[PDB]
Amino acid sequence: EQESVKEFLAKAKEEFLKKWESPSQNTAQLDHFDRIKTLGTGSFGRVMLVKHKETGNHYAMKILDKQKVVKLKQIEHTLNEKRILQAVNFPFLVKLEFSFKDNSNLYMVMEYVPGGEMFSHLRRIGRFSEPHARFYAAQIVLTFEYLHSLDLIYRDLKPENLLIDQQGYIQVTDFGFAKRVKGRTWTLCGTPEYLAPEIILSKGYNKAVDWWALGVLIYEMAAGYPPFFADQPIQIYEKIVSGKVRFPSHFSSDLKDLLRNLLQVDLTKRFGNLKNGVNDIKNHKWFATTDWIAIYQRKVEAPFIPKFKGPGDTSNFDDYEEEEIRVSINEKCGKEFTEF
Repeated sequence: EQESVKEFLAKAKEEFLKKWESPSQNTAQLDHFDRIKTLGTGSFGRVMLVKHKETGNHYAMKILDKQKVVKLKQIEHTLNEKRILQAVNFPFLVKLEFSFKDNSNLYMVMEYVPGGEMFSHLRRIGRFSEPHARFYAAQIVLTFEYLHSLDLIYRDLKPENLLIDQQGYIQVTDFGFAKRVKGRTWTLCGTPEYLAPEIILSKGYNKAVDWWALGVLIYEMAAGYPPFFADQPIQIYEKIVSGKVRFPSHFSSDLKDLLRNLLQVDLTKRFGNLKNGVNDIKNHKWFATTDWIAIYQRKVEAPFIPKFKGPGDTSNFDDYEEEEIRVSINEKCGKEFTEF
């Protein structure tokens, strides 16, 4: 690697480790914000558009119910998510602006990206052209180069987690499964269509699972559907482990070749996990047109800019039942979340 890249990553790791070792805590409180709209909901939390009452700035506030986190055995994951997010700094990672907790919930207040999820845009457009898919893929390659150099595995790559910003660039959101790992880790987590074979087979796995997921993402962006799908998870998993994938005839030869090397079932042969690391991907002919520095510097004109009216526009998000943000009179699960 050019010494310029080595020195960049050395400084990135220094800055990450300082924040990792002394995390920020308790940097706002709930009544500093007005609630605007629910942007998404899950089994133990929700994301809400909020507005800071003094500055007027909009944010996306992720709210996690401590009791449901415990019940659903996500304590370590939630602590991972916040400790990682408060420590990272990269152009294609969403910025955590505040965090805090109260008697009932954990809160992560992030920059609000009004353009919405890539998944919605992909399903609306149908499929992305190879140049368009390549523009997004390059950002993920650089983001994983950064995260992996910090010993971080992301473990939830999929278009739903990739927000499209006001310049048409990606912001990765949702670090709920991200983890600092030296060597191997074992947790079953992810999304079925995106799981690498070694996760399905219950092995000790490493950052190679993120490169597998990049193959899935590039395939889904360029085809409009993922490479392994079926009605039931077990049928998806059978396809993943089989070592067979079929490509649409419209895929270029270079795209097919890259994908065979990312969707390589043998992790010891998978691009991104070889002696040359990320450079086997960056130097592949499918990326021959990519100016890696210009992507990092956000100098490339994007394939499209989402349509939105301003920083508070929610048109690119869908509609959910608006439920209370209840805070108990009594502290719940204090011990489990002391470090948050």
